[PDB]
Amino acid sequence: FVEMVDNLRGKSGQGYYVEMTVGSPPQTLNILVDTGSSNFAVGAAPHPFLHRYYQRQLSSTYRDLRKGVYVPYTQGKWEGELGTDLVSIPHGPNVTVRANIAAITESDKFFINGSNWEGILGLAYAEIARPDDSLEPFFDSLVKQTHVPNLFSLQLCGAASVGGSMIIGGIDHSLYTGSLWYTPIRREWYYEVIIVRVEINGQDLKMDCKEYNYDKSIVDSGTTNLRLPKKVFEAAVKSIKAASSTEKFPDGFWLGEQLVCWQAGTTPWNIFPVISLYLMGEVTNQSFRITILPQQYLRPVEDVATSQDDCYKFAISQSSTGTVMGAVIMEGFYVVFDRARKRIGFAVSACHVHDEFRTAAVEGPFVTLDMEDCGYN
Ligand SMILES: Nc1ncccc1NCc1cccc(-c2ccc3cc[nH]c3c2)c1
Repeated sequence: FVEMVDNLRGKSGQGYYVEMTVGSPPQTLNILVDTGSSNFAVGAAPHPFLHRYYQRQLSSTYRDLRKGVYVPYTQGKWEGELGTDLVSIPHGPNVTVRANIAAITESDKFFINGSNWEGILGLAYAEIARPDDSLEPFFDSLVKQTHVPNLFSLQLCGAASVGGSMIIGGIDHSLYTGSLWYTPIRREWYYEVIIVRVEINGQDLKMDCKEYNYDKSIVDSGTTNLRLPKKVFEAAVKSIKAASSTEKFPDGFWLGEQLVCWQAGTTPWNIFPVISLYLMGEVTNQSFRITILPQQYLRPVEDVATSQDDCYKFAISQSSTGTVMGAVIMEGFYVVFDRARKRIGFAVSACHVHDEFRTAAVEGPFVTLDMEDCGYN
């Protein structure tokens, strides 16, 4: 799958995108890769932030579905017109499929001024598709119409410009070290998993594990942060804060309201502890654990126009909707979305940022009892 290695690009904090073509003749677009949504939606009018947009009028193969979509979210939205057309991935499998496309005709706070992408590829399942679950997501159409195996894998690197690989239809062993360990996909809507234990340097919050997954935990390449429920977030930073004394810095920093700054290269990684999540394993009472470094959750902030220093944002935050294993998590690992077997694979990424000290790890088996009690119902 060397064809596909390095087929993702991005800017720090602006997500990862892949090149796609739509219509006949093919229109090239850059498309955000999003495992936390299930719509394929592309800019189709000259919004000023956009380099490119889908021009349905230039496509023999376009077909109007004569139905609209309206996708609200916090302080923004997009809406568009549904049709279908022929879609392909130049640096992906050598196939063309007819997929649903939401032609985005209006949006607020969706596209990013200065970004190099023009749409979004929702890689999650039908259940959370808009307007409803009869709108077949792209990957379901791909698997259904070709001989591409029902899985994909992501290696998100990054360290302005980020980069990565999306392997469609398989796994590439050059992208990771050691062994893949798999957690079950609890239900096919989001890529929902179950966290059964969290340790913040070697010490668990010793809280009810039902709290780590209230009301969801998910794997989501379209979120930057590790995002933890309040109740867990509280305990979480309470522990990282106390871990990171002999260090010294504010109160709003931890609430992601104010960035922290050191002088070029003076960042003390090591007063911050590693963070380990234990995921339900494939076998009864068996777990495994993934361990991320401060460099994963302390991410460089790009355009600090009022500074020329070494400034980071704390990449953890609270949620009403559950745990979100965003890019902070994913960038330390090769992640296999093994849809065929309803499970997600984690291995140490061949491209993650380590040092000669500590390193992102994937380790098991551990013995963990009553893991199924950690799921919220
Ligand atoms: N992945 C995801 N998680 C939670 C809510 C929505 C969601 N995806 C749909 C969505 C909606 C609005 C904005 C974005 C989005 C815009 C820009 C960027 C840059 C990096 N990631 C994003 C996500 C995604």
